[PDB]
Amino acid sequence: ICTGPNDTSPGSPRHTVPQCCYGFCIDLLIKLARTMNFTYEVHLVADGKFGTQERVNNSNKKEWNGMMGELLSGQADMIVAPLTINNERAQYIEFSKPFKYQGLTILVKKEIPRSTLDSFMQPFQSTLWLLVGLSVHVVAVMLYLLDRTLSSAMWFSWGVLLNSGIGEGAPRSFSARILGMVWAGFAMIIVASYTANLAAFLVLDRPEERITGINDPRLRNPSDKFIYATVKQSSVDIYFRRQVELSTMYRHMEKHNYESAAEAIQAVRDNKLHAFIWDSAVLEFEASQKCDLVTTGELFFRSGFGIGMRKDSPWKQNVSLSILKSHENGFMEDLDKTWVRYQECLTFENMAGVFMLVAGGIVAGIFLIFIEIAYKRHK
Amino acid sequence: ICTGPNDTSPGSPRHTVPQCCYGFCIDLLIKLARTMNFTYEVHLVADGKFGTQERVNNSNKKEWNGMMGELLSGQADMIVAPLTINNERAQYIEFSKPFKYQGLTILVKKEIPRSTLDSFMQPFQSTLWLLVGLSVHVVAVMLYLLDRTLSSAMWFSWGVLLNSGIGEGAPRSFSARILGMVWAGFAMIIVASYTANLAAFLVLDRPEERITGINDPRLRNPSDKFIYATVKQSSVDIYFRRQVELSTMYRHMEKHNYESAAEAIQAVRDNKLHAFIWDSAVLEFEASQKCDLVTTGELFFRSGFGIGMRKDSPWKQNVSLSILKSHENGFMEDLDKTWVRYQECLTFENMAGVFMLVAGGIVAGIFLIFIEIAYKRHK
Amino acid sequence: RSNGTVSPSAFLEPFSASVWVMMFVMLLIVSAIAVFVFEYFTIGKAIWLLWGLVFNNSVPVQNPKGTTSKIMVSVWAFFAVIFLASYTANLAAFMIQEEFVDQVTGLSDKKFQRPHDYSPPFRFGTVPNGSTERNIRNNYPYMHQYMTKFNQKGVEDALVSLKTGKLDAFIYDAAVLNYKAGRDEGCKLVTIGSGYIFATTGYGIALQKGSPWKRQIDLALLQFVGDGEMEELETLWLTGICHNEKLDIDNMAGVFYMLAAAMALSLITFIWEHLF
Amino acid sequence: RSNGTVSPSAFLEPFSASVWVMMFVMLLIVSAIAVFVFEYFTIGKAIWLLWGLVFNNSVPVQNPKGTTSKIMVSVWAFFAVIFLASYTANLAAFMIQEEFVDQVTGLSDKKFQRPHDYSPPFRFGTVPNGST
Amino acid sequence: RDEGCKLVTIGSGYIFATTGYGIALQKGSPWKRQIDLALLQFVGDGEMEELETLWLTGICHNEKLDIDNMAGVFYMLAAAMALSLITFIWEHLF
Repeated sequence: ICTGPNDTSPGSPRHTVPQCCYGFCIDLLIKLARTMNFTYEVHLVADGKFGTQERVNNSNKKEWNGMMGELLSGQADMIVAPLTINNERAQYIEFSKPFKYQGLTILVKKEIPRSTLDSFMQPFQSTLWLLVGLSVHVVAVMLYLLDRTLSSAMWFSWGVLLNSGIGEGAPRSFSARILGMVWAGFAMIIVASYTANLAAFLVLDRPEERITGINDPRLRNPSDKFIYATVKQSSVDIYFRRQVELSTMYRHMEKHNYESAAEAIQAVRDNKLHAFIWDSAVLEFEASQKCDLVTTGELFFRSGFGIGMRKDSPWKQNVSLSILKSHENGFMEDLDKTWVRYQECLTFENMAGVFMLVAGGIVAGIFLIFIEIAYKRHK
Repeated sequence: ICTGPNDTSPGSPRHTVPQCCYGFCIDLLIKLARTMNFTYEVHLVADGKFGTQERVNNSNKKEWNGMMGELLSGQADMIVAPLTINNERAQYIEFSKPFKYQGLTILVKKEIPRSTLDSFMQPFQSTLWLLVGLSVHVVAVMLYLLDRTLSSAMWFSWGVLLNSGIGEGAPRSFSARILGMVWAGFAMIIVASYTANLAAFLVLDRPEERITGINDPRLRNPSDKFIYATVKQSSVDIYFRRQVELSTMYRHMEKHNYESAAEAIQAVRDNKLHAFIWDSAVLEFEASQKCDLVTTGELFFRSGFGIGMRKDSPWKQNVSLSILKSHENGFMEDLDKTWVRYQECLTFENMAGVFMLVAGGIVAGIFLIFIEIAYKRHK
Repeated sequence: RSNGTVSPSAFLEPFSASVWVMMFVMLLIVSAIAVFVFEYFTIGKAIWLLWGLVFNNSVPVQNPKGTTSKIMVSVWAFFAVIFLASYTANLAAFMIQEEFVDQVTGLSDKKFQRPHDYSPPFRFGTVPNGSTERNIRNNYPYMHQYMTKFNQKGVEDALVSLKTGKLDAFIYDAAVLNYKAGRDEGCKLVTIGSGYIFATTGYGIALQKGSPWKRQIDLALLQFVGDGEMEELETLWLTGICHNEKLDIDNMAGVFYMLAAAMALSLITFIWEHLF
Repeated sequence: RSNGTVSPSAFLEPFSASVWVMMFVMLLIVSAIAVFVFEYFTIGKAIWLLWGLVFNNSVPVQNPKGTTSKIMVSVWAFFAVIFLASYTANLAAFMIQEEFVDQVTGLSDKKFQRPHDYSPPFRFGTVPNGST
Repeated sequence: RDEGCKLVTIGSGYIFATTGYGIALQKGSPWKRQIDLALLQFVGDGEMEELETLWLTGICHNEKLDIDNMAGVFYMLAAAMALSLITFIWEHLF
C-alpha cells in the first residue's frame, strides 16, 4: 500500500491518499525483506524529480532537491527505485552493487512504411504513363500506313503489347509485318526495362535516415527540424553538463526539457516531439509494449542501476551480499522474465491498389457492351 | 649527364659509368640554376635510400645513410630529389617550402574479371535443375495416365514450360486442365525464383571489397594470407616507427620490406605481393600509365616534398622565394601537365557459349531424322 | 553454425491466408464476368485462359471473343504483369534480407539439462579452477558432473578444438568470448545467444580488507566512466575485426510437396468424376 | 548547380556500338541454319517465329515441322528467355550507378579566359583585398 | 555544410595554384625553429587529422523512368517506321 501524493500538478491540495504499487522494485524489496529481517513503510516521493544539485532560490548556496533530498533527510532509510550511479551521487551517499545494466538508447517514432506498390506511378515518372499511351496507336497507324477490320486490327495491336496474341490483325504488306515485329520487340525491351527499374526501386527502398548515436553529424549539428527531450532534467543533465563538448550541444535540449517521464512519451506519440534520452530498460520496454515506436541507436554511458543507502549504514554489506547472491542464484533473471521480458511485440497495397481497377473494368465491361450494342442498333 | 653507378646488385664491379637523366625534377633544377646564375654537376647516389637513419654496427651512436648521409657528410651540397618532409630529418637539415603536395596511399592489383555470362543454372544448383526436370516428367506422365496423344501432350507441355507456345495439347478431362494450370503457376514461380537468384548475384557485383586507408580492422589485424611492405629504407618506416599503435604491422612489414619501388611494382605484377603503401604521386602515375592496378583507399600523413640543404647555406631564402614565385605565377602547373599527368587508358560469351551448342543440335537432329526416316520404314 | 545457414522460408510468403482467398474470389468473379460478356463449355476454357494469363500465356484458349472481351483481356494481362513484377521485386528484396535464428538461446535448455537421453551426448566446454565452473557446480550438480568429462587446458586450444569440430559447445566468460568472436579468423564462429548473458556481474579491482584506497579508487573510476574516456578506451582495445560489419534444391522441397499434394487431390477428383 | 540535376542515364551511355552487330549476325546465322534444317512463305514464317521467340511468344506460326524442329525451337526459346533474364538483371544492376560531369578544369576555358563577348553575362565574384 | 547540399565546387578540387596556409612571425624571431619543429611533430602524430575530422567536417561530404531512354527509343521507332515506309515505297515503284 503506497502512501504518496496524488495531486501530480505543482500546486494543489496535496492529498496523502493511499495507493497501490507493485512491480520489479517491489518484488526485489520483498525478497530482501525475507532474506534480511525488517519491515517496510513504502511511501511515494513528494516532488517527482529524481534528484539533482541546484542553487537555492533567493540565495547563493546549493541543496539536494527531488527524491535525493528525502534521503538526505529523516525519511531516508533504504531508497529503492530506478536510480543510477554517478560521481556526484556517490560523493555524498554510498551505493551498492548494481542490480541491472542499462544505457541511453535514443528513441524515435518509427517511420510509416508506405512503399508497398500502392501507386504504380509512384516509383517511376507518372508522365511516362501517358508518354506510352498514345505512341502505340501511332505505331498501329504506321501499320495502316502500309495498307496503301480496322477495329479488329486496333484491338490486336493493343493486345499484342499485353501478350494477348489474338492474331486477328495482319496487314498484307510485308513491311507492315516487319514494323509490327519491331514494335513488339521494342515493347518487350521497354517492359523489361520497366520491371528492372521497379526491382531496383524496391531494392533501394530505404528513405529512412534516422540519426544513430550522439556523434552523428546530423544530430551533432543543432537545427530546428525536430526537438530533443532530456526528460525532467535529472540524471542526464548531469552527464550533459559534465561533457563540455556536449555542453556546446546542451542549449537546445536545455530550453526544451519536459518535467516527467511519460508525458514526453505521450507528446512523442502525439507527433509533437521526435527524440528521447532515458534509461535503456524503460525505453526498450515501452517500445516492445507499444508496437508503434522503436529504439534506434547504440548504447552509451553504460552505468548500471543500484539500490540506495545513506552515509555509512550497517545494512550496506549484507544488502550487497544478498544482491550478489540473487544475481548468481538465477533469481534475478527469473524475476525479469515474469515482469519485463514480454509485452505484445506480395505487398498488401500492391494487391489492393490494382484489384480495384480490375473490379472497375469488370463493372464497366457491361456498360461498354451495352454502348456497342446501342451503336450497332443505331446504324 | 648523370654520373651514377650501375652495380645496384651487390658484389658487382662499380665503375661510375656516366648515364642520362631527364626527369621533371631535372626541369625544376634547370629553371632554378638559370634563375640564380650558378652551375651544377649532378650525380646519382651510391647506395640508394631516402635516408632513414639507423645505428652503426654494435655501437649506440646514431648515423645517417643514403641521400641524407651523403649531404650531411660534406660530400654533396644540394639534394634536389623527392625528399618528403619529416620531423626527424628537419631537426638538422634546413628544408624549403614544398613544391608538391602528396600523402601515403595503398596500391593493390585490380581484379580484371567480374563476370562470365556463360554460366548455366549451376550457381543455384545443377541438381535443382535435374530434380525440376524429373518432377516435370513425373507430372506429365501422371497427367497422361489419368487421361483414361501422349507425345503431342508432351510436346505441348515442353513448349509451355519453355514458352514456345506449341498449342498441341488437348486435355480430355477438366482435372488435367486444372493440373496444367497449377503446373503453369509452379513454372512461373520457378522462373521468378531463378530471376531472383540472378538479380541477387548481379546486385552482389564485385564481392571483393576495397581496403580503405589504415583504419580498416581487416588490414590492421595481420594474417599469413595477406602480405605487404613498402621499402626497407625510407620515410614510411620512420613515420611508422615514430608512433606506437600498430607495432604488430611494424614487425610484419619489417620481416618482408623491399629495396626499391621498381622491384616492389614488379613483384606486384606477378602477385608476389598484395598491397603497397607509397607516395601518392608515384602510385597515381603508375596507375595512370599501366592501368592494370588501382589506387584505392584514402590518403594519410599529408606532407609535401622539398629541397634540402645544410643549416648554414647562403641559398636558403632565395631558393624558397624562387619556388614560391614560380608556384604562384604558374610555371609549376605547366610542368605538372607536361610530365606527371599526361596519359589516359554482357558480351558475346553469353551467346557463343550457347550458340555453338545450338550448332550441336544441327549436328545431332538430322541424323535422328534419318532414324525417323527408318522409323517410318520399320513400321 | 557448422556451415552457412540460410532459411529459404517457402511457407513465409503472404499467401495461404485471407489474401489468397481474396485473389481467388476476385479471379472467380472476373471469370464469371468474362463468361457472361462472351455469352452476350466456354466457362472452363475461359478459366484455363485466365489461369494461364496469371501464370504464362502459353495456354491457348478460344472461349472469349469480342471488343469488350479484348479490353478485359488487356486489363487482366496488365494486372497479371504488374502482379508478377511486384512479386519478383518482393522476392529480390527478401533475398537481399536475411533470416538467421538462434541455436539454443538458453543455458537451462532441454539439451543442457539431461543430454544423455537426447541425441549423441553434447559437450560442456569449460576449464576448472575458474569462476564460471564454480557457478555451474553450485547451481545444479548433474550438468557439472557431465561437464567434468570435457575440459581443455585454456581458451585458444578450446577454440581450435571447436573449429576442428572435436567439441560441440563452449561455456566461459562473456567478455573474453565476445572479444574472441569479434576478431575471429573469417568470422566463422558466433555465440549462440545474440548478446545474451546469464549471470551478469562486472569485473573489479580487488583491494585489501579495509585498505585506505577504496573511496578514492571508486570515485576516480566513476569519474573516468562518466567523463567518457572509457568509451574511447573500449573502442581502441575491445573491437571486433568484423563483428558489427555484416533456385536452391532445398528451397524447392516444400513447393514440391505442395505440388504432390495437389497431384493427389487432382487424382482423387478424377477418380470421383470417373465414378459418376 | 542545384537548378538542373541532369542525372545521367543509360541513353547517355553508348548503346549498340558493336555487341548488337554480333547479336544480329549470329541471330541471322541461327535463323539460316534452322531454315536449312527445316528444308530437309516458309522462310518468312521461320523468320517470324525466330523473331517472336527472341522477343515474345505472341507471334505463333507453323514454321517448325518434326520433332527435331520442335526441339530446336524450344532450345532457342530457352536461350532467349535466359538472355532476357540476364538483360533484366544487368538493367537492375545498372541503376546503382550515377556519374557526374566535370568538363571544365581550372580557368582553361573560353568562359573564363575571354572576358567580354560570348553571349550570357557571366560573373567573376571575388572579394577584394586578399590573395586571390 | 551546405543546406541540402545544393551548391558544388566545379571539378574535383582543381586548385589553380596550391600554396597553403601558415602561421606568421616577425623577421628572424627566435621562435621560428621551435614553432616549425612543433608544427611538424603535430602533423606527423595524427593529431591534425582528429582536429580536421572534429572541426570542419561536413555532412554532404560523405554523400555523393528516365526520359532520355524514352526519347532514344522514340527516335529508334521513328527511324524503323521511316525505313518501313521507304521499303514500301520502293516496292510500289518497282
